[PDB]
Amino acid sequence: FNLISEKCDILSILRDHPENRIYRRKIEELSKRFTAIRKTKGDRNCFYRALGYSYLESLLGKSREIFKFKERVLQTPNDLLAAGFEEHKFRNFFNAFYSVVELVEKDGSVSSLLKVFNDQSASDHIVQFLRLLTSAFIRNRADFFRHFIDEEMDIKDFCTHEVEPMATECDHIQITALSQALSIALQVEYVDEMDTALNHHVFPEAATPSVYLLYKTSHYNILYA
Ligand SMILES: *CC(=O)NCc1ccc(Cl)s1
Repeated sequence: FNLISEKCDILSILRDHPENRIYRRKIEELSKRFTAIRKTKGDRNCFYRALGYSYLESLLGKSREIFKFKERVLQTPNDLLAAGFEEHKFRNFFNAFYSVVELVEKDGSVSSLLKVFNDQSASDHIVQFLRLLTSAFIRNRADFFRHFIDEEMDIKDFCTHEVEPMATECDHIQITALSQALSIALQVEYVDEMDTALNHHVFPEAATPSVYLLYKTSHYNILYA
């Protein structure tokens, strides 16, 4: 369990910020709304790894939602081709993502899914797939991202440098794009060391979340309500 941990009680993360007034206050408040947490390795891939695991976990045993998700995943090679990715270069990553979706369907256990996400090779193939899909989705909708995010940004250069490469960290744009690309509704909780309210953002704005993540000291950890 070196990439995604076993489930722990929410208050177990007090030991990560010992004798810290503001972190202690915010973690106590968080414990009033959430029961449990999984920690992820801080290797620069933890947003993609956390969202991929938490969303597939939320599908286990749900036969309609699995069918619909599989239907969407089968179309994603068209998104990649439209953005100029070549099939022989994305094949290995697509195949690994499709395989873990079939595992959710066929096997249906938390244990089996957690083993795939802690297998360095399978887990990193999954993350690289999610990164290419994020890049395709932004590139195919460049005017949308320029209109609503930043009219001055260079979309192609941003995708080449800050989305595609392993270990590149995320901002709002990558989170919005991957949420939209896979139709995942997610809520991010923010815990920083400023004397401010514990607060959250939902992607997209009006939705009921499938997935809750905690963003703290640059990691995304997985929360359970
Ligand atoms: C999400 C993720 O992998 N974060 C990487 C980190 C950078 C600084 C940290 Cl401390 S963790």
